[PDB]
Amino acid sequence: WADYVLPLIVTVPIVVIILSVTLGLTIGIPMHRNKKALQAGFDLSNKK
Amino acid sequence: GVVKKAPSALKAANPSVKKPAAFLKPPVQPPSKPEGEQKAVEVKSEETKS
Repeated sequence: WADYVLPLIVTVPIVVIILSVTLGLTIGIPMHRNKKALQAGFDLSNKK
Repeated sequence: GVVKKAPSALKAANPSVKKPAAFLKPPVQPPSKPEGEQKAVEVKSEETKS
């Protein structure tokens, strides 16, 4: 082992970035949809 | 709608009351069904299959 410290400094931040972006998209995409659904639901309630 | 027909029937049953010149302007036709299309806002929950 032990040769890998310099690539670990490259690789760790990249994985974190990928995982963070994915987490952002996975939470972010439904939050926008929830907002729209909530609005639509209230709009429909008001109409009814 | 069945009671409005009861005085007229009585008036009709006593022909001696000289129809008060009701100035019965014809019932102005029930306003035609508000044609407001309740477009049921189909909230299509598009299940974005992440």
